[PDB]
Amino acid sequence: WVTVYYGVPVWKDAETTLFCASDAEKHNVWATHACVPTDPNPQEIHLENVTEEFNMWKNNMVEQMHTDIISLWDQSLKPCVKLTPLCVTLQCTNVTNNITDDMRGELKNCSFNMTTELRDKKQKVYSLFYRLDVVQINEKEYRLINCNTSAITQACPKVSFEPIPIHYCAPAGFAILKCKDKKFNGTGPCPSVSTVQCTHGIKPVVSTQLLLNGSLAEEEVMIRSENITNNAKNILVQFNTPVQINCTRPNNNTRKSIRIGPGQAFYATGDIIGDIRQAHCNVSKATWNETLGKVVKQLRKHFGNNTIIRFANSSGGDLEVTTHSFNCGGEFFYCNTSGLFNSTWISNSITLPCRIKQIINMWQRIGQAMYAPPIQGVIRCVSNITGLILTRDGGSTNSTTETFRPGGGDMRDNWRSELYKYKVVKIEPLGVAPTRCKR
Amino acid sequence: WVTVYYGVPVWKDAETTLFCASDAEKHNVWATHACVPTDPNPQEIHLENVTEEFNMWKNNMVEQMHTDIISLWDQSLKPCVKLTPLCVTLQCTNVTNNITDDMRGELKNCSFNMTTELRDKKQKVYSLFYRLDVVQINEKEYRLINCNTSAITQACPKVSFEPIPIHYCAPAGFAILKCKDKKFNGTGPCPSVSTVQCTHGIKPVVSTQLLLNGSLAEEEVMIRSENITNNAKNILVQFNTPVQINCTRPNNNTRKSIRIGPGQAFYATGDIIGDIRQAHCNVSKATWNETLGKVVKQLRKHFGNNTIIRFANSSGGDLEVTTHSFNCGGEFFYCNTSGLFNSTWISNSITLPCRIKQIINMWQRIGQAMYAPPIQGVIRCVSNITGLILTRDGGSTNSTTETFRPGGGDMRDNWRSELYKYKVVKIEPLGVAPTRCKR
Amino acid sequence: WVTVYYGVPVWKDAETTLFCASDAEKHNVWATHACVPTDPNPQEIHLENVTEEFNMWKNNMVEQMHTDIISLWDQSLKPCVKLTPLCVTLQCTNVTNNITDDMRGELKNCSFNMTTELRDKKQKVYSLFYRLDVVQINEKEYRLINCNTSAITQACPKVSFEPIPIHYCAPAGFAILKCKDKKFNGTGPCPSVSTVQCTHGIKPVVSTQLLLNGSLAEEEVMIRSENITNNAKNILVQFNTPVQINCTRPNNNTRKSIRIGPGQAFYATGDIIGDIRQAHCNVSKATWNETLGKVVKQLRKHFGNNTIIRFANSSGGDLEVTTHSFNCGGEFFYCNTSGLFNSTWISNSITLPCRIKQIINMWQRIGQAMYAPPIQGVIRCVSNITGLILTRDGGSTNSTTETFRPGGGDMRDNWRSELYKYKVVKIEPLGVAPTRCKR
Amino acid sequence: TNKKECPEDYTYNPRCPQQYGWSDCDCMGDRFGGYCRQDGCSNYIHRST
Amino acid sequence: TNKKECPEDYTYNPRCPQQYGWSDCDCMGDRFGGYCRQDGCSNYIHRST
Amino acid sequence: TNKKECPEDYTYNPRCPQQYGWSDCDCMGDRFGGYCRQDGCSNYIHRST
Amino acid sequence: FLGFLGAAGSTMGAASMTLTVQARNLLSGIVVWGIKQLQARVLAVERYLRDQQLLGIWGCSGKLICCTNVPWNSSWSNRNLSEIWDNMTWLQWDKEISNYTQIIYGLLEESQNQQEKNEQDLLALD
Amino acid sequence: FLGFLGAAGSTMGAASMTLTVQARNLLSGIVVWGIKQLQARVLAVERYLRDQQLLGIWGCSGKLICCTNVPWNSSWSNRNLSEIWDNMTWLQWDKEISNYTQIIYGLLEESQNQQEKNEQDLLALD
Amino acid sequence: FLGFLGAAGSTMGAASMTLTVQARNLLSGIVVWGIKQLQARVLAVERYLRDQQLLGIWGCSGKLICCTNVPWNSSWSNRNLSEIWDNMTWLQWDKEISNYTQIIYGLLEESQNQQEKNEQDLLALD
Ligand SMILES: *[C@@H]1O[C@H](CO)[C@@H](O[C@@H]2O[C@H](CO)[C@@H](O[C@@H]3O[C@H](CO[C@H]4O[C@H](CO)[C@@H](O)[C@H](O)[C@@H]4O)[C@@H](O)[C@H](O)[C@@H]3O)[C@H](O)[C@H]2NC(C)=O)[C@H](O)[C@H]1NC(C)=O
Ligand SMILES: *[C@@H]1O[C@H](CO)[C@@H](O[C@@H]2O[C@H](CO)[C@@H](O[C@@H]3O[C@H](CO[C@H]4O[C@H](CO)[C@@H](O)[C@H](O)[C@@H]4O)[C@@H](O)[C@H](O)[C@@H]3O)[C@H](O)[C@H]2NC(C)=O)[C@H](O)[C@H]1NC(C)=O
Ligand SMILES: *[C@@H]1O[C@H](CO)[C@@H](O[C@@H]2O[C@H](CO)[C@@H](O[C@@H]3O[C@H](CO[C@H]4O[C@H](CO)[C@@H](O)[C@H](O)[C@@H]4O)[C@@H](O)[C@H](O)[C@@H]3O)[C@H](O)[C@H]2NC(C)=O)[C@H](O)[C@H]1NC(C)=O
Ligand SMILES: *[C@@H]1O[C@H](CO)[C@@H](O[C@@H]2O[C@H](CO)[C@@H](O)[C@H](O)[C@H]2NC(C)=O)[C@H](O)[C@H]1NC(C)=O
Ligand SMILES: *[C@@H]1O[C@H](CO)[C@@H](O[C@@H]2O[C@H](CO)[C@@H](O)[C@H](O)[C@H]2NC(C)=O)[C@H](O)[C@H]1NC(C)=O
Repeated sequence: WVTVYYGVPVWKDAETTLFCASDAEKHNVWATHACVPTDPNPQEIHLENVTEEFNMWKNNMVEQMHTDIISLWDQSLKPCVKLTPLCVTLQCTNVTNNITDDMRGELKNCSFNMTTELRDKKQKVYSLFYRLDVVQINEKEYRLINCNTSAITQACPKVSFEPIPIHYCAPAGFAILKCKDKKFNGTGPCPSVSTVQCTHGIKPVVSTQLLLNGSLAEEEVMIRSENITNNAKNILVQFNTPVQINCTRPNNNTRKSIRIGPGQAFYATGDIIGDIRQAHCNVSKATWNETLGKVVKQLRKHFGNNTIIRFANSSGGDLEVTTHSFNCGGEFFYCNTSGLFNSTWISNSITLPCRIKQIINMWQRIGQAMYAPPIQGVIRCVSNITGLILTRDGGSTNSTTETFRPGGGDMRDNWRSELYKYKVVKIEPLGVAPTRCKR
Repeated sequence: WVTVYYGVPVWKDAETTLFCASDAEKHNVWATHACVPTDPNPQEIHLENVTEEFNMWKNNMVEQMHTDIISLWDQSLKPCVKLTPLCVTLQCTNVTNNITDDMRGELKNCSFNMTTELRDKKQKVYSLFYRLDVVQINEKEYRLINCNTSAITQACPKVSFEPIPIHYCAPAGFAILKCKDKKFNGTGPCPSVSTVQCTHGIKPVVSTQLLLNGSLAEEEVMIRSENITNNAKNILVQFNTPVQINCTRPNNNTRKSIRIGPGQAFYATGDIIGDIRQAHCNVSKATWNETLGKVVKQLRKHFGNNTIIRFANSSGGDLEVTTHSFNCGGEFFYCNTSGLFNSTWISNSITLPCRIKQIINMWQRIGQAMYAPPIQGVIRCVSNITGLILTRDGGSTNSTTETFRPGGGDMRDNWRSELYKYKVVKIEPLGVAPTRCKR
Repeated sequence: WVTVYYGVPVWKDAETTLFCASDAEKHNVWATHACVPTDPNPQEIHLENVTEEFNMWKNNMVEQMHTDIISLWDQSLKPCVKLTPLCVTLQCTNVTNNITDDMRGELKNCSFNMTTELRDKKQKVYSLFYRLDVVQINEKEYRLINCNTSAITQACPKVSFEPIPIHYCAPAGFAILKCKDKKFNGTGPCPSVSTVQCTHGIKPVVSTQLLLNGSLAEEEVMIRSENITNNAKNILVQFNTPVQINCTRPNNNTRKSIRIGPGQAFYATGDIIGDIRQAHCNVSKATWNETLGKVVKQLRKHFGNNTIIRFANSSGGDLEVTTHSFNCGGEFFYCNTSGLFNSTWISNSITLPCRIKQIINMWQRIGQAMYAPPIQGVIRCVSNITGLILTRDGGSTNSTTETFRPGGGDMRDNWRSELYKYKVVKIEPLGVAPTRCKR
Repeated sequence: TNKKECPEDYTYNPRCPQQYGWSDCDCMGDRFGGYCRQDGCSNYIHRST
Repeated sequence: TNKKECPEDYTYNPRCPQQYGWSDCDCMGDRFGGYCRQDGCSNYIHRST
Repeated sequence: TNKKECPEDYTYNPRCPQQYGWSDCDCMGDRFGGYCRQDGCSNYIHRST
Repeated sequence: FLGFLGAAGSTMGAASMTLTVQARNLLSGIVVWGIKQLQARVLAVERYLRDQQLLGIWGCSGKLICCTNVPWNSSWSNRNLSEIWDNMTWLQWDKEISNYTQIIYGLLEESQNQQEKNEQDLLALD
Repeated sequence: FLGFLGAAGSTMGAASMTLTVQARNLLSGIVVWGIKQLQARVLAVERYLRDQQLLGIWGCSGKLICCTNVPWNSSWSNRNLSEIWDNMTWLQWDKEISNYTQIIYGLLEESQNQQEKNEQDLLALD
Repeated sequence: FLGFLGAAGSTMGAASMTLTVQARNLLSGIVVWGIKQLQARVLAVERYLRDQQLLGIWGCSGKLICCTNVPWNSSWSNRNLSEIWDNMTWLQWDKEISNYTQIIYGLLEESQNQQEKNEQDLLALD
């Protein structure tokens, strides 16, 4: 006989829209005024005698993460002042005198013919720029480098990009399953199932090459990829130990505002107090030494057990992916990581120089260049590397040596590196089973 | 005794909001990214032993159609570049040399003082225009003709206006009833009832005088009007046969872009390869001959069985309604249809010259002029006339002869010409009836 | 035994979002196109044998009122023309000849270099201004006074600010309770409970010092405050009688438009027909005399039964709060009320001169200055004072005499003066009680 | 008393007689969507005040 | 230790003493909605650090 | 017949060979997010038409 | 089989009494541009729920057909049961008895209220 | 008649037991600027449905008054039934027993679960 | 206690039959940037209501477990009741019988329709 049952703890794979939550103000671009409070208490339930199949490469949570971040980023500039009036010919020379050699040619001192709130007279102003945002017009005369591509908007100096963690939460009828497994590498079944209302919080840190401020593996370095033999895919390496980096922006800046119009002002670099120094990051050398060895052992286990592995720096190309990129204090840093990838592991302090830019085309879109206003004073940043984005050279069958390089570019992979622990399912509580009972 | 019943297949006339659907991209202005998929299969159910009353002149589906189209049209320009910087004095002369007489005076060759992304220097540029968009300033010196009325926006050359059909669908609790009748003329009962979840797709083709790319009558030409004796109402004539028209824009155009600003460029007509010819449409003559006769017979049946009917061309007035208007390839055409309405039917190839415009105030609104960018190459359009919009002259009691002219203006009537087949009803499933049963 | 009951008429204090409603067009900024119809009939139900506790100082209805008004105000300018092109140096002199002494120095006659729809030539125009909106630039040369703070937008001369009353309505599951009590003074229990679906309509009149166009107390003047001994709080005085004021703007104005751009025009004061007179308000003297005495008696009852009370005019400071402010006909008036607060009440016609401004920063926000276009002709306004906003001087322990001054500034208090009659509750229909019955 | 009202199915449109120089054209047929046409012209409803 | 905090029902508003030249007016009464008035003026809560 | 299609995991990006002067770089690895890199370069799928 | 309104022409005795009413007419009842889409979903939900609440208050939830103890008032319509059920349909029927809908709803509510009251008294005395 | 909260002052024995609870208190329960309007509709729907689901889990759907087999715990409130029902009202009542609401809900759920379980055993052995 | 899906590993005979199904699996079922938030609420409502309407049409509303008079078809799955209920769980079970879901739903609807029809005939002849 047929008996109908309701409330059955059964589910199917599903794709739905998740809620964002934080902190169980108008500050902070990453939805702090928009997301709801997190649940004040973890609701995690371990499920015994069950298994589940995960595939981090087919997940949709990452698409939402992507969508949400791009959207929030765009919203943050909507009410902000456009810098259209600023793209003018710059009369410009080099910053000099106080440059400690390393920065020679990096800073520009340019003059402008700017508008005033009265639409008639102009003001003669000048400000300082990084050379990376300035290009010569006639092969002196300079222009903002992104002027001839698309519109530039000044970020409102009310907010910053501090990566406050966001928890994702299921709507009623949905649940998020998590593995508590240690061997699971992103695909297939794991003998570990635990259900939660929400994920832990994930910090939306945007970077290339080195994954920063994330979670760590507990027992072993975990290396994950979609296809171990596909050199067109990246590799996610999750460290089981942190690697600390001490970064600095060693310039005591003074910022000034220039009134542009009726309620508009431009935030200009004024000058530098004291001398001028190159930005840099100090990586613990000993830690890197050991960390790399651990990574190599794990790479060898997947392939190359009897071969050797070399690391090399990045390929020529766009700065955004050829160097390490991060944001700190709201400032945009570009760092030369070649000092980290210059070795061969055959078994048997590091200072990285950096560059700074003020015009950022985050996410490569047209009409969305963002101008990062100066930050006064000196910036220090401390964080740990929790993992790597690696690529492997192809073009060779000589298995004796494999070559790896730091990668990054598609931000989806950084999010995947945290989201992989979770799967979204939909509950289907209504069903039947045979019995010996009849109405 | 009273017995309560639920799920009764009963309904009332109702007005609700319908869903749009298509194709069971970011291209196409008419909601292709916004509408939902259509149902993959027709759900039509014929209802036996029932009749229903329809009134196409009191329908609300048309208001939604109107609302949706205007809204979609406006949305399509929201992210597009404004042409404000372009309304400057034009230094302008005539295009000459290669004009094959017919086009003399139609094209202008004008020079401009335009901005550049650098807000200081200007560029000297020139481009070609149709005379209909250009007016003399001082009674040489010219201006964009719509400059002194309202803002002009350039359509983004990413999209076009291709009339991809849209199906309208009922929300749960609603249904759409359709007549399968052949004699029904828009009002009153029809002995034919069929219920659907959704309407067939309707192509949002916007035109005057001749109804294009629509459905055909199956047995007879159907002539419908709200009031057969009211000369202030239009007449919808639905052909039971197509009339093909071959239209062309016989000019091999070259388009060029002019950079205007930081992420903005104007699409200008560059020049014409080969000689310059007037745009035109070729109407099958024989078909028109027979088609008109059929229309007249049906008009005679409504009135004038013993009288004669003459056709005449349009009255003086606004181009938008005095000529035939259509869009094809994204281009805006104005055609002289007087060659189609120059006859008397007493019982007992046609070439239409055309004009082209680039500034279109679609729907007659202020601040919404749209600039249609040039299309390169040569355009051919093939379509059939499925019906007519006619008006009848008043001012006379001499029944001997009636006079008809092509009309059009209020777009609601074009939509009505397709929507008339359908009615929206709301289901009211709960009710009572007498029985011999008691709880 | 436990018995479960549903539909219990029980409730808790609650905060929810209320619906706005009016009139059981595109004109009128205060949501007339946005709010729903009011219920055509009062649904008030008196509840016998019940009491309820109210606290007008902890109410949330006022926050919604605040939020809604600010939002509607902002929405009204969204589609309107910006006046950015207008902030130019003004070449300016005094209006003279026809000034009847009182207005000397109040009106300015200024010349401008304005744009035209053709972006090349400029037009020489001039217009008249109130001095309060114009400031000298160089200590002749003048500027719009708010130019150097923030953007100014012209209100669209399609709408006005007429305070059409809005009713607030509960969502299902909510109800609004009202006191019909006469002694209740904003806090504590009242032995009067009546439940409604919606509140009566409240006119969103914005003013300082004198509360206009509101409801009246029925039996006594009611004086309400959050804390009777806190001199940092305001005092709301609700009259039981109206005091009529006849205000005028005694200048027969002519308005002219200046075309600014492609679909933009500025509405300028043209000139004054006849002579030039100062704006003013005529307050019934006898009524004020008696009204004040009633207010004083009630103040004495709260404190000062054996002391005397004096009234004094406002303190130095921002015009917006040092004078009486109101809008009428869409015009913005500033009136000198010192003639109303110049007396001591020891127990045992009035003409107020006024000023007019065209740039209003309503709600003190940046980038939201509104330009009030001129109104042609002569304006008369008639309304009654229904109450006062008073403050009491501190700094003294000499109880012999208390000093009061007119106040106003935070608009929340004006709304509170009407909203205080109501409380929002949520219904919780499900609960249990002991019985002698078992399933 | 009365007002210069247009007949049903016509509305008032001052643009047409001014733009075109058309006599006895105060009102324009609604059937043309706000556009001006000579055959869409009408004067006001013919009644005195 | 302490901070230059305003008393309840007053907030900090640097605009007022600067715009008007008012002594002992660091804080402004909340009762005036952010607008400046002499009788709305206050100094900070009187406590040492 | 055939088309100049990119191999899976690469897309077409004309910017890269033009911006950099890179030979045999018509397609760019998707793994780099649209950004240009020498090691992300590829030619088209090697088949004739 | 017959479709959502398929049974409409079969007169009441077959039009709904074949449980066509459940099979489709009821089953289908609840089956920034895109604002309209939420409005449609919400309104459909509200209508569904109003019907269920009415059945609930009348003691008719969980039923396609629900008999009560209220006598039919012939004053609203006087016809033989055989014509009412076999030759007339539901749409025609509503045209004849729509004006008495509110009267009957009030009667249904009061009857159910009294029926429950009586059961409550019986439990108290049990 | 009495209105939505009209019966509130009539003490429980008349305030709800006259089925005023159904007639209005329950009947009314479920009866880009305009975002608020959808939020209000949705929230009203959610509250209605939560009440119904609770009645459902307790085996009390389709009832205005639902007796269970759970004894009253006097430890939550010890009063005579005549005062409880005739002189005290529902608002006053909740003030006295609100703190035991969750205890009773848990008890109601378990009892219903056991009752259904017993019926399931009876069918199996039938 | 066990949590929302806590009973999933306990095989059907304990996984749902302990009324864990009600206590949490069912109880939790219905428990311009922020557009997503309304969409989520609405969709949750729709799913809840679809389940209830199905239980309604089958005559199983107000029940956690509902027996019908439809025989089990072994053609869909032939196993002993003791293994079905004691060693296999609900997820495993659905994997085996998912393909027959629609067949059974149709059968359930027809049976309920006939059962009600028979009751209607009995009242008419009473
Ligand atoms: C990885 O996690 C780390 C742990 O939190 C992150 O370190 C934190 O990084 C911030 C800088 O990005 C550090 O500095 C803070 O800066 C604010 C300054 O803003 C305020 O003051 C300025 C002054 O003009 C004003 O303009 C602003 O509007 C604000 O008002 C200080 O207020 C804080 O006290 C602090 O100095 C944190 O110190 C630092 N945390 C720790 C524990 O060191 C790290 O950045 C993360 N990694 C990445 C890449 O973000
Ligand atoms: C009535 O129905 C007819 C049947 O479909 C419609 O005919 C179709 O009309 C279109 C033109 O409007 C014809 O031409 C097509 O044009 C596109 C060109 O766009 C793409 O390429 C350009 C090149 O620069 C690029 O700029 C665009 O962004 C696009 O990438 C071609 O790709 C198509 O192959 C085709 O040529 C259709 O051929 C024509 N269909 C038929 C069957 O002839 C007719 O227009 C309808 N009536 C009306 C008034 O629209
Ligand atoms: C307190 O309640 C009083 C009672 O209603 C309010 O009095 C009303 O105030 C309005 C003015 O604000 C009076 O005048 C009306 O003005 C309109 C003019 O607008 C139309 O015409 C102009 C002409 O160019 C056009 O530009 C506009 O777009 C409109 O087309 C007239 O049409 C009305 O007939 C009337 O004259 C009312 O007369 C007056 N009511 C009474 C009964 O006197 C009072 O304002 C309220 N208090 C406050 C502070 O608002
Ligand atoms: C990444 O490695 C390559 C090779 O190790 C570096 O290539 C050098 O680029 C500079 C640029 O002017 C040349 O002068 C050198 O001759 C290049 N080296 C070789 C061997 O050709 C590249 O610069 C490295 N990138 C970083 C950030 O170190
Ligand atoms: C409010 O009252 C004060 C005092 O009664 C007025 O202060 C006067 O301000 C004018 C401004 O130039 C001075 O010339 C007078 O000497 C001031 N009076 C005193 C006594 O100092 C103030 O103007 C009043 N405000 C209004 C609107 O009347």
